[PDB]
Amino acid sequence: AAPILFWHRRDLRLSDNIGLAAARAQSAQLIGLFCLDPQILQSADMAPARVAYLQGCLQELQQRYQQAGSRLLLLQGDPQHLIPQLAQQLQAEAVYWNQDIEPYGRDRDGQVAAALKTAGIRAVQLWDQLLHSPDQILSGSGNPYSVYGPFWKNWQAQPKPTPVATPTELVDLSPEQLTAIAPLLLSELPTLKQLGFDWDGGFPVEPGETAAIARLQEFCDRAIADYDPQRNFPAEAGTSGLSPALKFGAIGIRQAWQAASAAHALSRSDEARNSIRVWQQELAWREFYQHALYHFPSLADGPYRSLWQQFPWENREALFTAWTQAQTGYPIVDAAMRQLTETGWMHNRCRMIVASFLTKDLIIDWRRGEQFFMQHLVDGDLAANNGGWQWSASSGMDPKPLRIFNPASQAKKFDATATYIKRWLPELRHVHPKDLISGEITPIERRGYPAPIVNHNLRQKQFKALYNQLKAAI
Ligand SMILES: Cc1cc2nc3c(=O)[nH]c(=O)nc-3n(C[C@H](O)[C@H](O)[C@H](O)COP(=O)(O)OP(=O)(O)OC[C@H]3O[C@@H](n4cnc5c(N)ncnc54)[C@H](O)[C@@H]3O)c2cc1C
Repeated sequence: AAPILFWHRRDLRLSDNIGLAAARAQSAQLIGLFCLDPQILQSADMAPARVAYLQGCLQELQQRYQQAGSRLLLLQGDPQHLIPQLAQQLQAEAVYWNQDIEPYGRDRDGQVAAALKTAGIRAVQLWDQLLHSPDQILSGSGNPYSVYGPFWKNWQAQPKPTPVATPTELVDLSPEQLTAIAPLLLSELPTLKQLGFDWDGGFPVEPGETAAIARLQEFCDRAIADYDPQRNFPAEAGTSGLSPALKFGAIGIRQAWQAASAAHALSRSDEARNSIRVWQQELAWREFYQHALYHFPSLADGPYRSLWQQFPWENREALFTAWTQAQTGYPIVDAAMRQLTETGWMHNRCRMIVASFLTKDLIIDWRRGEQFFMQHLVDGDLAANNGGWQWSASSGMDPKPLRIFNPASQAKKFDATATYIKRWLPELRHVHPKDLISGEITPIERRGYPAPIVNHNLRQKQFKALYNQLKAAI
């Protein structure tokens, strides 16, 4: 026969899926597939929490396809070899999938497509994870943006796309077809343990399309109205917690935008309106960094701006280790690192703090931090993670004047009552917020909690000194 294969990667859902919808308009014999790629799964940068969330998403996706009328095929191996082989064995009319913005995915995709073209099989690659593709947002000179402001002004004025239809009444494969591909398939979805992973720390939102959609709806129904200023406080549960759903596509970007937009139209309060616009802004920042990675792939290599490619990083392994183990002695920093390692998620204000701390205070090549975050974030995303770490030094996009966060000031400003500190550092619940914020704790009252591993003021001067010496040397 002539079925169409849809290749899932970061769009683990049946609803509001550009590529899937386009494929369904071409054939009802729509068969989904997912390939466990060893280069990604065996990577030292793979987070256990991310594999757990992913596996949970795949489980639901299997059901969705089954309920739709067909199935989700599962494979394990090199994509450019297995996908074309599968398509050929199935004499596929075509293979569809949504475009990636990352170096690895785009290179791989080019290879799969070329392999398919050689086999004489059509490959269709459409944009789905962004409201606007990188090629849609360009300046008057037709160039990409490296500064947020102007990018936002353009992006904001562009007509927003709406959710596409969920495919239905699919036609499943026949025994003869199933026999032709048997050797390429896994008999069942491997469990987290079978893959060699273990995770018991939970998630910001339960895995799956259904849970993602429920969270989006619940958030936009209430919490979003207070997004600003509730977003600034780690102690408050003021954010959506949809990050992993967006990274793995458990939710469609158009559904997200439409939900927020409908909430803004329904709201009759200026403050709420503003809160919702602010949340929408976050989605814009998301596209700013994704577009940036797309347009400037070298960003993924580390410090982008020339000066920073030459920064004299101290790199004291011991300080890094202390940082990864939440033993820095800075309460606000340790409480954040603990939440990360224990739950695979961290409040953005906290990520900004620990990143600033690692880069500015500990003076460690921020790539070590970027890597550590990727090894633990359930939402670990190259574009966003790299953007965040380039940000800790203004070494990439949207650069700002040299600046160093003061842990105490941030803590006092965003966790004034030390509620968040106490929450993740229970062995310090007896200490007074006053001291947890200043980071100056008396030994006895400190119990086993380590003392600050560095003197902020001395580190601050050291960093500025190196910066200036280099700035001058250049
Ligand atoms: C050093 C550091 C590393 C980071 N690592 C990642 C990462 O690997 N993956 C990840 O998706 N985000 C990352 N962020 C951005 C950010 O902290 C999160 O997206 C956020 O914590 C997600 O929580 P939420 O879903 O409740 O966000 P909400 O506030 O509800 O925002 C909604 C959505 O907007 C997007 N978003 C929000 N903040 C930004 C931003 N600053 N940059 C890019 N997208 C944004 C996310 O997709 C998010 O789910 C990083 C930030 C820093 C400073």
